[PDB]
Amino acid sequence: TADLMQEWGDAVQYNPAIIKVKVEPLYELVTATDFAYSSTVRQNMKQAL
Amino acid sequence: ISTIQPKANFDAQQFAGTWLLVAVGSACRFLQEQGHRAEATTLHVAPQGTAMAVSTFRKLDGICWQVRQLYGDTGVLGRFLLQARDARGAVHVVVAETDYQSFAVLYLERAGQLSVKLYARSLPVSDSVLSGFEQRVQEAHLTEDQIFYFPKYGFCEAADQFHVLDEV
Amino acid sequence: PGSQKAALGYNILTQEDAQSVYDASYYGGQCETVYNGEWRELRYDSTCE
Repeated sequence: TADLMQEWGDAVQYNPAIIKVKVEPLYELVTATDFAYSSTVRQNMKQAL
Repeated sequence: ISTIQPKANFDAQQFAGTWLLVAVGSACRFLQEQGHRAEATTLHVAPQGTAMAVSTFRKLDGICWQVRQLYGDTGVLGRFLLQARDARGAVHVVVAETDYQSFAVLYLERAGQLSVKLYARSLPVSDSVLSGFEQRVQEAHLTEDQIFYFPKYGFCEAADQFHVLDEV
Repeated sequence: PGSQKAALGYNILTQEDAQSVYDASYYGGQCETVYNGEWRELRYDSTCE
């Protein structure tokens, strides 16, 4: 029923799924600001990944 | 804020049935903050001994909702207690005036927070009655600026099985 | 709610819960919370409508 589709779409505001995603690989978080040997860890992550 | 006298010889069996909310006045902010689009509200009043089961039928985004509530008898005729289900507090409801085929003026207070409502049996309402309500609002000490008339049409009855709060 | 069963051990021979393995009630002084997307619960203020 159109009513239940309305109710579903109302409730999606509060608990949505992720339809589209644009992602970066996690090594891009490895940053010298946080970690010694950042480059080395980064490269290791590339290889491991 | 006082326990004004209820309707002289209030009768749930005469007050029973359909009632149409005409207007409310209260400080309750949500009456004004998102106070727009207040849906038409109608009560079915059903005697349940000295208490009454009251079902408010209302729209919410066009979803027709029925709220089942007991106006529990205080033992004073026409004064009722709405029990709190860990709600913010029980509501003392005094049916202060009515003509059972015409109008009712219900006084409701929780935690010392008072509200007054005009209900009618008919879409047309004698301006006499409404003016009287206004008077009792002034006597309520509520400003006229707190009166919120409700839209004349778009009442709903017989909410879906899934659109009932069953609050009791 | 229901986090406790994830704690309990499992007996594959009987498919029955055991005693707790994990401490289901331990927080380590941390205050990680979880957004409950179904939190919506209708309430009607009679005094306000």
